[PDB]
This record gives sequence, structure tokens and C-alpha cells, in this order.
Amino acid sequence: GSMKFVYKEEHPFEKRRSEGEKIRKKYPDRVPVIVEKAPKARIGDLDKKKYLVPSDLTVGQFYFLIRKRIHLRAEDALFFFVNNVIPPTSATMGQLYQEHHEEDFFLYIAYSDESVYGL
Amino acid sequence: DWDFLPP
Ligand SMILES: [Zn+2]
Repeated sequence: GSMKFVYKEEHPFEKRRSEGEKIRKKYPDRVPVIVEKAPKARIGDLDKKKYLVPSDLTVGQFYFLIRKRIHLRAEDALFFFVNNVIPPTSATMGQLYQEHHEEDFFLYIAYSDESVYGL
Repeated sequence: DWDFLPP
């Protein structure tokens, strides 16, 4: 029901906040994004979970660079989730990060083939 | 470790 990530359970909070502070201090024009498949999601997998994405890209454009990485089969859908909410495709990644970043300085996005998280 | 998107 609520955004549960494996990356948060694999690495402690001192460690993440320190990596996030550094990666923000190193690649300022990009925002660090952790991307994981939501529970119960019937859909392809991502090799990597860690992505530095430019601040100026919209969510729409992101749905699309990811759609390529997973390659959706016929009548698969692809939805995003940040804090249990589908991000408007009009928003940018910089605004999404500003508005939704966890305090380890990472932005967390779950993806699913369903429009409701964990369904 | 981090993948740049787009590179
Ligand atoms: Zn903050």
C-alpha cells in the first residue's frame, strides 16, 4: 500500500544520505533517482536502479527513456509513483525532486503496469 | 554505479 523500496532496506540511512549529498554536490544539474518495480507489478525488469536524470526532463520524457529500457510488450502499460501518487507528465524531474525527494537526497519512483500502486 | 539517462 505504501511505497516500500528494497534499496532502502539494503543500505542504511547514514550511508544513503552521504551518497546523495555527494552525488548532488558532484552532478548538480542532474537529480539522483532510484527506480524499482512496485509490488504485484506484472511487467519487465530494470537492470540498474540508479539513474542520474537531467533536471529539465519532464516526467513524460522520463516515462519514455524508461519504457525503452524495459521495453513494454503488447498492451503493457507503464505508470510511475512517488509517495503513492502518479506524477503529472507535465512536471519536470527537477520539480519532482524538489517536491518529493527523500531526505537521503534521492528521489524514489516505483513503476507498475497498473495505475494503482501495489495492485 | 550510477547510470546517466540520457548519457
Ligand atoms: Zn529535503
